[PDB]
Order: sequence, then structure tokens, then C-alpha cells
Amino acid sequence: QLEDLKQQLQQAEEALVAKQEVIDKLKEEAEQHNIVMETVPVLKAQADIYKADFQAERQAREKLAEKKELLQEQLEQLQREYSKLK
Amino acid sequence: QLEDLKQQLQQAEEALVAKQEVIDKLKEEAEQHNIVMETVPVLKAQADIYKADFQAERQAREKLAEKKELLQEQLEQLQREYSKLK
Repeated sequence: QLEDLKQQLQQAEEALVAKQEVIDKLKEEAEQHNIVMETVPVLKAQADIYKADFQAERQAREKLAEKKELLQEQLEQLQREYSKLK
Repeated sequence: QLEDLKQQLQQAEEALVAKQEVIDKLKEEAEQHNIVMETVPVLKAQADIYKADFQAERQAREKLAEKKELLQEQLEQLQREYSKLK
């Protein structure tokens, strides 16, 4: 009854070495994974900065386009008004 | 002792359940990591699309800003010419 236990205990003792080595591999991979993981909030923040730059630029171009068209009309009307007096 | 051995055997059998779940946790985290990693080429593609649109937008804005400045000078100049005749 004692020898019977002694064998199933040494078997389980080796099975803990077998499982600790699996844990030790997965943990080392986990640290390599984490450094890579650090990059993701950085790429996300970069994508946001480029979207905002584009959106601000687009807004500026549209407003600028409106003013130019407005200026052109004023210039044409004024050229016509001036020609009448010269 | 038979009693000492009994405890050590049920504290090795339970320690294998305790180590398998450490393995099962690390493996489940590994799959959640790989899912976050898949986002990397997506954030990179997004940044590139926005970066290109921003650059195309900046060039159109800079051409529009050159024309608007020219019109403004043409307008202030014509205002000066007109004011001379009243």
C-alpha cells in the first residue's frame, strides 16, 4: 500500500516538471507578445492623427474654395462697374 | 508514513489540475493576443489611406490658397483704381 503510493507520487512529480516546462515556454512567448502588443495603441493613435489632419485639411480646402468663388464674383462685378467709368 | 504519502499524492494530483489551468489561461490569452495582432496590418492600411488623402488634400488647398491671394490683390488694386474716379 506504501510502495503503491510511492510510484504514483514519483509519476505525478515528473508530470509537474512536464507541465512547468509548458508554463515556462508559454510565459516566455507571452513576454514577446507583450512588446509587440505595445505597438498597437501607437498605430491606433497614428491612424487617428492622420484622419484628423486629413479632415482638418479637407475642411480648410472647402472653406477656401467658397471664398475664392465669392472673391471672383466681387472682382467681376467690380471690373464691369469700373469699365463703365473709364 | 502512509498518511503522509496520502496527502502528498492528493496535493500532486490537485497540483496537476492547478498547473493545467495555468497552461489553459496562458493559451487563451495567447489567442486573444493573436486577435489584437491581426489589427496591426489594418491600422497600418488606415494610416496609409489617410496619409495619402491628407497629402492630396494639402496640394489642392495650396493651389486654392495661391489663386485666392492673387484674386484678393487684383480686388484691392481695382478698389484703389475705382476710388480715384469715385
